[PDB]
Amino acid sequence: DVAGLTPCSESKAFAKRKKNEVKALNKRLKNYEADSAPALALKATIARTEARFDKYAKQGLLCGTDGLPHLIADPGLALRYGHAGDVFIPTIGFIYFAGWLGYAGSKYLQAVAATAKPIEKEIIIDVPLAWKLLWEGFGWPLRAFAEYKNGSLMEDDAKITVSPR
Amino acid sequence: PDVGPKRGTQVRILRPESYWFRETGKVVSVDQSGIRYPVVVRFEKVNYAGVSTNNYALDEVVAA
Amino acid sequence: KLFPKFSQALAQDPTTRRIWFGIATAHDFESHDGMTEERLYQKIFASHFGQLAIIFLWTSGNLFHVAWQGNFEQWVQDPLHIRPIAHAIWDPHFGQPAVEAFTRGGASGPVNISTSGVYQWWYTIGLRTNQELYTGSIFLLVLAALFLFAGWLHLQPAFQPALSWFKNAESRLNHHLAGLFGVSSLAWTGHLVHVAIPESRGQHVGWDNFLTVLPHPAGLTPFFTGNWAAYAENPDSASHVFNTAQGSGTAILTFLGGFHPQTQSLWLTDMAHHHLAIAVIFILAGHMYRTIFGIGHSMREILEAQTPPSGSLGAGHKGLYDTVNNSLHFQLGLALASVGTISSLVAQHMYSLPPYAFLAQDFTTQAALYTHHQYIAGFIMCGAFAHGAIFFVRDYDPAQNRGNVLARILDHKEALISHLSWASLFLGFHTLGLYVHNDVVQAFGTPEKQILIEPVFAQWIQAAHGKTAYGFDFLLSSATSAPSLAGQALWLPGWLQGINSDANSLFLTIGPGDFLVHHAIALGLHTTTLILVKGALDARGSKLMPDKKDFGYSFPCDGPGRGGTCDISAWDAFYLAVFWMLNTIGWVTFYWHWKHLGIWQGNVNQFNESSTYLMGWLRDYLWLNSSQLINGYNPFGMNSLSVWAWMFLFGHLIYATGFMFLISWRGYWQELIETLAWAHERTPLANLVRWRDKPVALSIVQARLVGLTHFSVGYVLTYAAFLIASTSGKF
Amino acid sequence: MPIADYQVFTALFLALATGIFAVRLGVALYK
Amino acid sequence: VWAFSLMFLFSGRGYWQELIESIVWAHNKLKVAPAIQPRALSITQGRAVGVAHYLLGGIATTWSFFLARILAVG
Amino acid sequence: SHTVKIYDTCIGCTQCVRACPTDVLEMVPWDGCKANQIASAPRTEDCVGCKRCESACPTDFLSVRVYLGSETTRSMGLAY
Amino acid sequence: TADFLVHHIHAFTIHVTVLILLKGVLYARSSRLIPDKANLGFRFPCDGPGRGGTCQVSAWDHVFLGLFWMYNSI
Amino acid sequence: MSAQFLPSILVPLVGLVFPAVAMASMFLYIEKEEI
Amino acid sequence: MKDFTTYLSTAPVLTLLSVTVVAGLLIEINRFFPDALIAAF
Amino acid sequence: KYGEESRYFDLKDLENTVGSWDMYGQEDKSRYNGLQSEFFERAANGLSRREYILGLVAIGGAGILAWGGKGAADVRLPTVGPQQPAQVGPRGRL
Ligand code: CLA
Ligand code: CLA
Ligand code: CLA
Ligand code: CLA
Ligand code: CLA
Ligand code: CLA
Ligand SMILES: CC1=C(/C=C/C(C)=C/C=CC(/C)=C/C=C/C=C(C)/C=C/C=C(C)/C=C/C2=C(C)CCCC2(C)C)C(C)(C)CCC1
Ligand code: SF4
Ligand code: SF4
Ligand code: SF4
Repeated sequence: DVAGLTPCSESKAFAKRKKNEVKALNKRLKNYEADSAPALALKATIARTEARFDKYAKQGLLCGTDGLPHLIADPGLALRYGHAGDVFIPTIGFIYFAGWLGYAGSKYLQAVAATAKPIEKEIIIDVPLAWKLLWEGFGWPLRAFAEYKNGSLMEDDAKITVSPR
Repeated sequence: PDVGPKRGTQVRILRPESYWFRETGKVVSVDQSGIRYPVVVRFEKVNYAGVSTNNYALDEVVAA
Repeated sequence: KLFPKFSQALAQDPTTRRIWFGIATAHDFESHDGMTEERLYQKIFASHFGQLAIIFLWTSGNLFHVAWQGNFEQWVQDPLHIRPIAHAIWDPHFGQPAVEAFTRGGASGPVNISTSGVYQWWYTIGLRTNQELYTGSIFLLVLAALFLFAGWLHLQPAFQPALSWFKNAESRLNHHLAGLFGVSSLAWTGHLVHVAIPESRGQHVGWDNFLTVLPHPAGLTPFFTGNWAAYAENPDSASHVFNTAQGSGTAILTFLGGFHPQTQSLWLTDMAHHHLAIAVIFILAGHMYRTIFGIGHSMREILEAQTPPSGSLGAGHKGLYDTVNNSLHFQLGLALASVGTISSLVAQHMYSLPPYAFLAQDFTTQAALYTHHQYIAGFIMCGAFAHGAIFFVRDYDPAQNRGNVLARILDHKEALISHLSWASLFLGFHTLGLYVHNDVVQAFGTPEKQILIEPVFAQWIQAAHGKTAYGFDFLLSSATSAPSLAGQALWLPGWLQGINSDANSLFLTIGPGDFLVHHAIALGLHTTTLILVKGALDARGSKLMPDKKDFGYSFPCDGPGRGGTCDISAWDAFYLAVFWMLNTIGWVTFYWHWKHLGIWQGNVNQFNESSTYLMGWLRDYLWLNSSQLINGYNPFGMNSLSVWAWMFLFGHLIYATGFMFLISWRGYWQELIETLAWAHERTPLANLVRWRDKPVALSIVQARLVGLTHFSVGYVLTYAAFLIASTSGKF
Repeated sequence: MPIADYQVFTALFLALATGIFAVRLGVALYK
Repeated sequence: VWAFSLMFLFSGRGYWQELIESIVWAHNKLKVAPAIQPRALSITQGRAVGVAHYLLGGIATTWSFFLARILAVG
Repeated sequence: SHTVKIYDTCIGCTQCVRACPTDVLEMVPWDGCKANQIASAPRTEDCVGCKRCESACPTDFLSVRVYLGSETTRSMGLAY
Repeated sequence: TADFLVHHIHAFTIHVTVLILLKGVLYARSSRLIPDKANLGFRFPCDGPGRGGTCQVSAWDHVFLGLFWMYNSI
Repeated sequence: MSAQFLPSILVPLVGLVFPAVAMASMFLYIEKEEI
Repeated sequence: MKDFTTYLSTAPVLTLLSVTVVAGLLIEINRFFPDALIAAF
Repeated sequence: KYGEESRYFDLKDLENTVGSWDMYGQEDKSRYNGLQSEFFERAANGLSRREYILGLVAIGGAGILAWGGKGAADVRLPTVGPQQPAQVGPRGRL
């Protein structure tokens, strides 16, 4: 319980929702054979639905009055009540991958900017160089922090074009 | 002798009007006559009109 | 051909445009021929007088129509079982079924049901009979005539105020804070103590007997002796009946907090106490600036002293006093921004804290008032930013503001616009992504896969106010906390009783749907602000147009050169921002209306479950609540909702018509008009008739303005019709 | 006690006077 | 998509070019500006994009409505 | 009747004169550029405002500017 | 009566679409407003803000508007 | 309402007589050549 | 062969191949690890 | 215009070079009967002045007000007619 939320394990609405979904799937399954293709597909869907509901209830997710899982997006609140995998951990994972792609693109652009013909390098990508920079982008946090503390990650305001006010 | 920077010297634009304000360009030629804007500067960044060269005065450019 | 008396250049135009532009530039006094600063200020002052007279006449008309064709007296006896009447209907085009269908609140003939809430307001302030309303209307009529005479008088040379008189900011602020704000609030407190409070207790107090009635049993003695606490001895009981004496009291300045159990609105004694405190504080604030009595402050020195060391803010606020006093657009922008924010505050406070008796029970009036004030606030905000841009392109002096906050904020305008764009992109990407994800999982029949982020921050703030529905036990949620014990015997009892009840709108319960809609609102606000700020900061010039300030605030474009310059002026930025403001206000009103629709019907589950995906918004709100509206008239008959159905289609038509001016541009129409002119000049009989003005197509800027006007009118009319018909056909 | 016809007539006359003052102000503003 | 088209039908090239100028400044501040100078879509291209999106959205809306209705009551 | 102005940044390329569809600009002798000629607008009364001259100017910023003002029967391009 | 009304609506929409397309084809070369429209080409945004405005004066723009009217008719 | 005949006279006056008079006067004034 | 590899390195070809590879990887991740609402490690 | 050949411009006859032709006009004073013409010009005697002709239009304005205050009731207009019963509303209202 965080904000009046009940765990999905003890939520009656959650169980009723699972029961209703499985019931609808079985109702659709009743109009087929026992080993036909549609019957097997419906059985697989039923198994997946049951596994999903069981996993959600076992993972400790919080359910509201409507019986659906709710996510806690607040450090500390999610860390002390065991909900860090809702938004905190996904935030870290995203930030890492997003920074990886961004750093790889930045390095490729800066590397090809020194070539005699950079526009062609932009429309016709250098596959080996792009591959090497994509691999190097995995250490983007360390490289970015080093460049920031080094002062080479920024451009002087006096060297950037600006409008005549 | 000759006024302004020599040909092929990197210069920075000081005219806020110019599309290349605060940007560097190469001095292509400098006219040695009483011309208001005798410094010809070429750029690697085309403007909105697709032009990459412009004329500037002696006080509108800074070496390096 | 000389109608534009204020513009000699426009008078020489031999086309119809002369008439058009002759009306769209009539109030731009600064651009008129032979205009000075003194004449400009004097004309604005007289125009202000005229506007005040118009407002007084409008209020007088409302009062007169309610007292002449309404049912105010009948509504007073039964405020919950009688629909207020706005005015009568005399339409020769009406048919017998239409005449019979519009007769409702016991009227002699067809009438219009009021939706502005004037009945509840007038009933709460003490008005009870039609004679009082008529007297108020006549008084407002005389007041309007007086203001008209004042406007005419101050235009004469003997009564013309000098330009320096208009620049006396200290004196004006002193009089406005101490007199326009403080004295007015004190007078309102006097009226509430002498009329509103006694009238709510079944005692009539009017001009004929207000001098023989004591507002309090102990008259004036406790006030002058200092025993002010004696004015809050016995307040109205929890079982008090409005307009009667059962369960009444004698207190006039209480602070119970909460809502009246019967009227579901704020206590009159609390509002009187509020106005008295506000009057005292405003008067005190009014005694601050220096005038001619050797004491007070000098705003110029205060601004020149607000310069932090280390040069973090540069020169600080040096020269800002003159920048604001000399420029009228700066003052208008500040006033518009403040007024728009106050309008939004008023809209947000009247539904959660009803101030008028029997107002919360009127679902139609509450929704209409909230939507009206929110739309007004949006339009006023757009105007504030537009005038800020006008200031930057017409009254900003870089030499006079060298190094202050204005020059510095203009020096890094790129960072501001870039961050606004980043915030808008983030909000849009994620709000749309979450909504689409929920829609996709809902379509595949797997609602358990929805991404429902709990609004823990807003819930925490709600718990800080006393709501115990989230188990936070924070400040006001804990009975043993210091703030809880401090106001334990003051306003906390009623405040908590009203905030912990689900029967009112005082801090409603929120969930994932509220989280998503709030982020959508944040998106609308950020994008609208980005457009307006970008237009105001780039008004003087950009890389594409370095000398934009030389072309003014509004101009069609700069030609197709340099890649194209369509919609490059600041006016165009405001034009593009109006669409976003309408969209944001639409989202806000949609959210408010749907949530209250579910709350009024005792079904919060509908919004709690269908608001997490867009299909629920389109099916459970728009399509579901439009059945009665579109059925106002059908091949079987018509009812009182036919007016709203017709207005619904009318708004749709105006909006679509605006789409023409918005999509089609000037070029096709010019050639078409030339062909039409040739046809007229070659048609017999019709040749005898000639045109005085050469017919030409609408201007580029004029076309954008006409299209925007049509779009906004259709938007407002369509939503007003749908809102009123949906909340009126059910309640 | 509904307002009588004489009250409506008096209100209309006062409105006529107010309109006269308004037109005078408008004329002064035009100048 | 249909509503999206409105953005390209009621706007102009100057506004987007200036907005792109500010975004370009942000990119230059971090040394990530591309050599292929970003430019707003031409006036003709803006009109083409707006009309293409308008028709795609409207036709697809009618397509979905028609197919769902006829497949559910046919 | 629009306002057409020429600035000293002109290089005398004569492109604006050739791009004018109503013969509003012309080249006159000058001594501030290598071409020894400057542009002028003696017949601004015939200017329609097409801004074709600006689309042809190669200087940055433009050396020829058109400011649209009071509209007349000629500036509006009306044949009726 | 409903069929009569809808048929006249169809005729009106078809006529407007024909008017737009035919006007573009007939004035694609020249016009009273722009006597040298053929020199500017077939697809150009305009001819500047002069003459009150020449926005969407080319034949391509007429096709651009005809697309909207055709969508409405169909 | 008191004086039921008033709306039947004021509505046509404000919607038919006043608009026609105002439009005619405005049309005659915006094309005076010498105001 | 050099020209063919240069054509395959163009912006559209590389964009479509990268999008296809990313989409395929995501589809297989969801095929083997379906209904991943939270990051359960 | 002196269009005797292929010349459609003439400064001495510039009137004909600008297409200033009546095309269909024809001057003829022999048509309307004298007795009927006199009757009509006599009927519209003083009605040729702007102030007087506007007075005739002012009569139409009076007729508009007369219709609302009398004509509308004489044609049994639905708005000027009576009303039958009424309804209660959605909930317990009026
Ligand atoms: C005590 C002296 C005094 C007073 C009472 C006023 C009063 C006024 N002045 Mg004035 N003025 C003064 C001194 C004073 N002035 C002096 C000394 C100078 C020279 C320095 C000026 C120079 C001056 C100028 C140049 C102008 C005025 C104007 C005005 C009018 C402002 C517009 C308005 O009516 O909105 C009314 C404002 C309020 C009622 C206060 C607003 C309170 C908030 C915003 C509203 C919300 C409150 C509440 C919630 C509303 C609920 C009601 C709801 C139930 C309906 C106003 C009546 C302007 C004008 O209109 O000219 C006619 C104007 O142009 N004054
Ligand atoms: C205290 C409020 C206030 C004041 C005093 C002003 C004053 C001024 N404004 Mg401003 N403005 C305001 C608020 C205000 N504004 C707001 C809230 C907005 C946002 C909409 C704007 C947006 C705005 C813009 C974009 C511009 C101005 C401009 C101006 C200046 C000239 C105005 C003019 O030309 O008149 C002319 C008045 C009109 C043309 C009337 C407009 C017609 C309306 C919109 C149509 C309404 C139709 C109606 C609703 C249809 C009913 C529907 C029914 C038929 C079914 C002037 C000094 C102009 C300027 O500064 O020039 C450089 C300028 O361009 N204003
Ligand atoms: C539904 C219509 C619509 C939509 C979706 C938008 C969306 C947007 N507007 Mg816009 N606008 C509209 C109507 C619309 N507008 C109208 C009618 C007007 C009046 C003309 C304006 C005027 C306007 C102005 C003046 C500005 C914007 C801006 C913006 C952007 C704000 C940033 C943001 O919100 O991030 C979120 C981004 C989105 C919601 C876009 C969706 C992303 C897509 C769906 C992801 C792609 C996935 C997939 C691969 C699709 C490709 C398939 C294809 C290859 C086949 C945004 C992209 C501002 C801006 O540029 O911001 C910097 C800006 O200044 N708008
Ligand atoms: C799991 C699904 C999902 C998907 C499909 C997306 C998709 C997207 N996200 Mg997003 N995000 C997600 C989950 C997801 N996100 C989660 C769970 C979080 C945690 C709450 C975030 C938080 C997040 C942020 C903060 C941002 C995005 C942004 C974006 C957009 C560009 C991302 C990018 O890397 O571009 C390409 C990469 C670059 C162009 C350069 C790298 C830029 C990254 C984002 C900066 C990372 C390093 C930096 C120091 C981090 C500090 C950020 C600061 C605010 C604290 C994109 C459409 C960005 C956006 O909205 O654009 C305006 C944005 O800034 N996301
Ligand atoms: C619902 C919106 C709307 C409406 C009403 C119109 C209406 C019209 N369009 Mg248009 N158009 C629109 C959207 C709209 N368009 C959009 C979004 C685009 C962008 C693609 C275009 C692009 C476009 C082009 C390119 C052209 C038109 C043309 C026309 C005109 C055709 C002539 C006609 O239809 O006869 C009659 C008019 C109507 C049926 C409109 C409704 C009028 C009602 C029925 C009369 C009501 C009388 C009134 C209430 C009484 C007075 C009351 C008093 C208070 C004033 C017509 C007025 C064509 C044209 O110029 O005409 C040949 C033309 O070429 N449109
Ligand atoms: C701005 C306030 C306002 C408004 C919006 C209305 C609106 C209306 N009135 Mg009303 N009226 C008003 C004030 C107002 N009145 C006042 C103060 C009085 C007291 C004298 C009256 C007395 C009155 C009577 C006796 C009647 C109406 C009637 C009507 C209805 C038909 C209009 C008509 O023909 O009557 C004509 C209205 C008048 C002769 C007086 C109105 C004068 C106002 C104050 C002019 C205000 C102009 C405004 C401020 C400037 C805006 C510019 C604009 C003119 C372009 C209509 C709904 C009729 C009705 O009941 O319909 C069923 C009816 O018979 N009114
Ligand atoms: C552009 C421009 C302009 C305009 C501008 C604008 C329009 C602005 C605005 C703005 C706005 C619109 C703002 C708003 C705001 C708000 C704020 C700033 C606030 C706040 C806060 C606080 C401080 C609070 C606190 C509290 C309390 C008191 C109690 C309870 C709790 C709380 C927390 C709530 C000008 C002319 C001027 C200048 C130039 C140009
Ligand atoms: S299309 Fe119209 S607005 Fe755009 S540049 Fe051409 S004339 Fe100006
Ligand atoms: S705007 Fe057009 S007509 Fe005027 S000078 Fe330039 S090219 Fe000539
Ligand atoms: S186009 Fe520009 S540079 Fe060339 S002659 Fe004209 S003004 Fe001078």
